[PDB]
Amino acid sequence: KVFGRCELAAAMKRHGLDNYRGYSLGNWVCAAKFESNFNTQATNRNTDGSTDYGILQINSRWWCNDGRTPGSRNLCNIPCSALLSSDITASVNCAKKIVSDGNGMNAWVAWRNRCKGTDVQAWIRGCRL
Repeated sequence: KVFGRCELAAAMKRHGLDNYRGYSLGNWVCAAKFESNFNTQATNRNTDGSTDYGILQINSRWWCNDGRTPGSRNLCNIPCSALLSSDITASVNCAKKIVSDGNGMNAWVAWRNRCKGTDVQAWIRGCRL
């Protein structure tokens, strides 16, 4: 499923997305924009034969079980398949874990690269919020 921008911001706020750990909604929407471009089914495989799933592209090495990842842990305690649904719950609950694992939002390479130190409030633009 592909979320329109405001519907996703919407969904995130609802899951207590904004200012969570001092990260404003804007940061989250931006992260998802450049991680998966709002597609819940997005997947990227990594050389180390690990995989990134969902809207926030969580890694199978440490966060979810996709089986196939050699030296893997399942810190969120869920099948990587869970992260590919239409409801955001699973991705947001996991993200919450990852965000406070000692690197803030730096965990997301795309956020880091494309959202960090930018006017993120733009991502919440014309949003009935």
